[PDB]
Amino acid sequence: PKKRASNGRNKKGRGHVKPVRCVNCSKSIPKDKAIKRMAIRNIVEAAAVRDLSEASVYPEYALPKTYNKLHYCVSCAIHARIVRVRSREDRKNR
Amino acid sequence: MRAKWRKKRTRRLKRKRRKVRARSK
Amino acid sequence: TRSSVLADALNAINNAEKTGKRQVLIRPSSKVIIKFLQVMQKHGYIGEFEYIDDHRSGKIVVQLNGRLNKCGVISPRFNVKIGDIEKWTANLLPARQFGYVILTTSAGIMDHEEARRKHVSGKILGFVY
Amino acid sequence: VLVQDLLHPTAASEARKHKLKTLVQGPRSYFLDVKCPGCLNITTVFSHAQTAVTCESCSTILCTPTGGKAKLSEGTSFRRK
Amino acid sequence: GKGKPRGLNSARKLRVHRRNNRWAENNYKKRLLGTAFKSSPFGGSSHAKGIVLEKLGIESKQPNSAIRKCVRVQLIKNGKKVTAFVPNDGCLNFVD
Amino acid sequence: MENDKGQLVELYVPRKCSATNRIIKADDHASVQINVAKVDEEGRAIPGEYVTYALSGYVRSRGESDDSLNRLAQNDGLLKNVWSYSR
Amino acid sequence: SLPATFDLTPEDAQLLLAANTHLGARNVQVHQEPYVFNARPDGVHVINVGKTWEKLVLAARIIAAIPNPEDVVAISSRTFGQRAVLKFAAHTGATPIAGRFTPGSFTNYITRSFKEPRLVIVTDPRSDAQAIKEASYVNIPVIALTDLDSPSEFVDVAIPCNNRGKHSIGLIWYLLAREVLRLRGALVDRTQPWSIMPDLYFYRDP
Amino acid sequence: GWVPVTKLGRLVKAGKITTIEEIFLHSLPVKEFQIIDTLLPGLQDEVMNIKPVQKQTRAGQRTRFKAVVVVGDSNGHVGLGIKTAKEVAGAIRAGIIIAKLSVIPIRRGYWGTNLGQPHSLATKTTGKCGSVTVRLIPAPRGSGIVASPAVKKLLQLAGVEDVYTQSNGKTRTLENTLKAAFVAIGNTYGFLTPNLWAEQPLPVSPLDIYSDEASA
Amino acid sequence: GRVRTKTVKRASKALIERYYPKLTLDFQTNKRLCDEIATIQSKRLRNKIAGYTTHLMKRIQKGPVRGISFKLQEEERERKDQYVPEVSALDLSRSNGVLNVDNQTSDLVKSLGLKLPLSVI
RNA sequence: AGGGGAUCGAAGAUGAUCAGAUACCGUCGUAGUCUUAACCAUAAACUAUGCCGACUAGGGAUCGGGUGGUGUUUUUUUAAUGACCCACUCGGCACCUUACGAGAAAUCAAAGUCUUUGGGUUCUGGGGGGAGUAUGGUCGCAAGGCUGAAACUUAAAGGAAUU
Repeated sequence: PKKRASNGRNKKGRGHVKPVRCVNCSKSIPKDKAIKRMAIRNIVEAAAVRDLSEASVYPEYALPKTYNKLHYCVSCAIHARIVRVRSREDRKNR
Repeated sequence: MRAKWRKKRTRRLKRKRRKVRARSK
Repeated sequence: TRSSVLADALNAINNAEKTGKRQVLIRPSSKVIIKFLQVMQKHGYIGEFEYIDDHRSGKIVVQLNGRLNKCGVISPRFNVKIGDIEKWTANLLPARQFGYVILTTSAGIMDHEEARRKHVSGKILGFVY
Repeated sequence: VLVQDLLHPTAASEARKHKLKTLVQGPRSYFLDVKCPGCLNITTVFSHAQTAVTCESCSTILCTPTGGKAKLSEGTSFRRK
Repeated sequence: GKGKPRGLNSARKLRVHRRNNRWAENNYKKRLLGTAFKSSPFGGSSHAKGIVLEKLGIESKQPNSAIRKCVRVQLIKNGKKVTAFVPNDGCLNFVD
Repeated sequence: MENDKGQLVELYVPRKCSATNRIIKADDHASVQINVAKVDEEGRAIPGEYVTYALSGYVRSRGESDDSLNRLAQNDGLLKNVWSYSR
Repeated sequence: SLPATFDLTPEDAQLLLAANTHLGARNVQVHQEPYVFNARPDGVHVINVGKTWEKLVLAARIIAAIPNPEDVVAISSRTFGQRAVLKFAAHTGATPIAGRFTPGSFTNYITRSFKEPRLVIVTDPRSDAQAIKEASYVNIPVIALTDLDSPSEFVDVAIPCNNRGKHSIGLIWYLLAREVLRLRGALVDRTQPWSIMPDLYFYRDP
Repeated sequence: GWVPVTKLGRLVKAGKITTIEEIFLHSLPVKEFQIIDTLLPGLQDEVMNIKPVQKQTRAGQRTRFKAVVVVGDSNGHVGLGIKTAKEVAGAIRAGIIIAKLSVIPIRRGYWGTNLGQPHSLATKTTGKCGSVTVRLIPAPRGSGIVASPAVKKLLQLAGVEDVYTQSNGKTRTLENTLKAAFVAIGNTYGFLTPNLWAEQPLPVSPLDIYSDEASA
Repeated sequence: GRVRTKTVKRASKALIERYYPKLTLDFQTNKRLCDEIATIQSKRLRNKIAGYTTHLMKRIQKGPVRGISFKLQEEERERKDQYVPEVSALDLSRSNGVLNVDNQTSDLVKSLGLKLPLSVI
């Protein structure tokens, strides 16, 4: 039976889009169908900035952050616990 | 069987029948 | 496209009655629609309809009382004889006491009972009850 | 509303609806009179001229074509006719 | 329009579409094609005499266990080999 | 309904809604009967005299029950300028 | 009609506009509420306080039409009208359901909270949808303190007023109690103002 | 002892309301099966069949019996009630109570001579419950109730002497076609036959005029 | 676990319902008083009933809690039901004797009740 | 049939894992993936919902055009224009809440206005297999496309939901 009004994901009025590739298992998926998560994490790990600051030339003020957009397939997103299943009532939630 | 594999099997079988057909007709 | 004018008018009237509305904007305009409204007024199934006149087809605004149940059209206009009136009234009416099959005939637009007394028959337009 | 007057609409309702959706079909445009500087030479100009009207006496643009209402020249005065 | 023509002058289209659509009926195809006169062993008859060629025994289908004690009889008119069934208990002794 | 001799057959001649004329069904457990007290001169209600308004279940469910009630109230004189026919 | 002494007096008009009762909601506005009067540049839609008064006195006559003054039931789930219902349930009869309203007081006939009312007065129909839903099943008229955006389903009598404010909710309850008490015959003349302060029906922050 | 809880129960016990017509006319809700039997003492019961319903659990089923019982006298009243119970007799007992609580009246009429007494239905009325539809066309005198034995019995307890019947769908589902037939005889008063067109004053509710004998 | 059973929970609330002062703020003094009040067939059961009661006796001192209903709860709120602000009850006050209104609100005033103080913003 | 041929990569060659693995995983790798000229007429080519027209519960956002508001911002503070705010309108991709109404249900602003059955029109289906197979035509270089059975066999398959 039908599960969602948007059958695959977010595609009403186009018919076809250019597909994208998963970053984990290299699975080919439609760009709309892919689940995208944006990474804003800093270039350094958690903490350890104070160690860097003492050994930092210039008055620090650098603190670079890496920015990356990651596309996950349905199988990989569920397996990596990024996307989890929900109840029917919770399915309609956005 | 899957629809694809069943159709491929009957298509190969049709090819074999037609190859046998070409020998007489 | 728009094929029949009375079919749209009666459908709008039926929809307005189902929505509890006492009015409906009839806008395919016609003379059959006007006559179909007059015969409805004769039995009191509607109130007053006044025809707005532009330089085009036109519009009709009829006030509806809560007495009409269903008015429809019989398309195509079948060539019903004088012996088939009873058959049509036995398939389009709930009971024999009330209900009027509105049919067009060579003497004008009227209902089934008047057709029997005048002993004339024509084409079947629809039914009102 | 189940009981409303579709036969005598208020002024606000008619002014809001499209020209094709009113009780009676009527235009929403108007005719304007524009005069060039100095010479009077009155001429009638449509609201949506679709062209560049010029008074035959003076070769001066009185309005510019526009998808909607025509934009009249700055050195012109308009009056409803 | 319910997917069907509804004009006062459109009767050939309904009549033709009826003709093709009634062919899907099993009874309509069975009667008009006349397969009972071609492939039916009885050839459109209620009874048919024959010659008892041999006595036969077949086993039952699933959920059951019996030997039905059938018989193989060749019809006279058609000359086809047809299996029959002796209904009642202790009735194969009568036939031979 | 009546038979030939004129005595009234059929039982519990049903009520009708005061906004859209429609028979209120026996099991139509959505129709209420609005009662309005009558004032007289001194500004005090007179017990026993009511202005009976009936609304069917369909009108109440639509949300037009409020619109209908003011129309009947204004028509009968209960209210003065809360309704406008030429909306 | 009425003896024409029930018209909106300037004293009552001053009180009603002092609590910002006329101040309605933004562009959100149901088509079933034609009481709106123009619109402020900010976006707040102004409610005609005049139409509220005729609807308020109409509700008072409906409440006064009840013979026994206990079938009247006032329900409120929002915390901004809990005290107003309690005072309304002690001055003009009626039973209070201030606070939680259990699902079944009107339908379940063996519960300890089972009552058989003839009129229900809710404060916020959106916040009291359960009370309205049950009142539909048992044929009871509903009177609600509704706004322009509030739903009007199963609501027979509407009281156009502001529900997003303690001041407006308390004032409407105070005015409703004043009108119904005069109609009953306990508040003598209709011209003398009531001897209790309108802030009594108000709800304190603690 | 009854000790009624509802206002209607107190009124009927005291003898104020003496006819079921007033409750039907005013659409007063009632959930007390004393009220129905007291006002309608000739009230009979007829059970069609008992069909067990099984729910699967960790160890074995939980077989319960479902019974359909019709309650209605043959002069204009009928009611239907379905209830499930562990014991078949208990389901029948509960079914009688529900069918008593769901008693509905009938608008009889004529195929037509305006001569005798209402035998058939006034108009054509149908009801749908799931996929089954039951059409009740008026029939001439002496035709009888031509229908399935189950719905014929239900219509015979409803007071109808003659009627025509049509059914569409999986009519073998007895519960669905009984409820669909029940809706059909429930919409007879819904139809607005032109005889009931004259305006009439709205009767005041009996509870309003008898509020003294209410509560306490 | 030390989760109390509903039997001792409901009875303890009922004890405080009608006996505010009897249950003292100490365990030992009112532990025997609970026995004198309620028919308890177990020494262990009345020990736990008094323990929860004493603990509830301590909590109510800090402030009101849920499900108290101790015949004295209304005493404060029936006394605390007459705030009735002396003068400034959000009427004819909080301003310089004039009500601050807007232009559209003024048109509402000029409808029927124009005789009022207005302050158009 | 030419040009092009870097990555990926039907076949194939090896590395493993495995009882077996010419499968999943790893490394190479031809045809192919790109383009020119000519064919192939297929898909879960799906919104599994044909096209045209009329009516029917509300709410917001958004795309394109238009209208009005001394509205805001912008250049020369202030004209225009442009970009925004508010209100309205027409056509859209759509969406949120309800269920008058429909449906077997899942669900649907149509899948509603169908036993109160009729706005106009086209195509397809009559239990599951055999079977989209066999043969006969027809198109194509081929692979394959269109039309398309019968004999025989079975009492079940199938759809939506509940525990």
